[PDB]
Amino acid sequence: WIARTFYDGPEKNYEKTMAILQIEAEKAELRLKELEVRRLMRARGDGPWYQYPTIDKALIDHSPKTTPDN
Amino acid sequence: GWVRPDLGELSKVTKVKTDRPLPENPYHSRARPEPNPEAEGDLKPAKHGSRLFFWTM
Ligand SMILES: CCCCCCCCCCCCCCCCC[C@@H](O)O[C@H](CO[C@H](O)CCCCCCCCCCCCCCC)COP(=O)(O)OCC[N+](C)(C)C
Repeated sequence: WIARTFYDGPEKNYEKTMAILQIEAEKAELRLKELEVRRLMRARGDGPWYQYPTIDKALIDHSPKTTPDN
Repeated sequence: GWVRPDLGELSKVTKVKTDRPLPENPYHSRARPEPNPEAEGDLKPAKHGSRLFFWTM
């Protein structure tokens, strides 16, 4: 009676644990991957991250400048 | 038979018939470095959320 009215079967807890373990394992591997990706982008600068501004080339004036040699 | 130019005539911008080829690279510039990959795609929710310590969202 106690088992019937207060508790559930073992399969429920077993499969809930399986799902929880999957979630945590993927989170751990994602954390490692993100750390490595951040390190690579900060070192190489070719990624979307750690992009530091440079001078906009639309500011340059391309006209004759009173002297032939610029 | 020389007629003296009027005011503001010698300051005109005029065109020149020349057979000298146009210099293709007058600045002697190198090759510009390749741009960043400029990734594009469709956004999806973050995998398991923020994944910051114990937070599940
Ligand atoms: C001879 C008898 C021998 C056995 C004695 C049994 C004693 C029972 C009292 C002790 C209870 C222990 C604590 C249990 C708390 C948790 C129970 C909880 O899990 O059950 C919930 C229900 O909680 C109960 O309603 C709590 C009862 C609280 C009262 C206990 C008895 C004493 C109450 C005294 C009140 C006095 C008031 C003043 C009177 C004048 C519903 O559970 P649920 O999450 O759905 O479960 C899912 C699985 N299902 C679907 C199979 C169930």
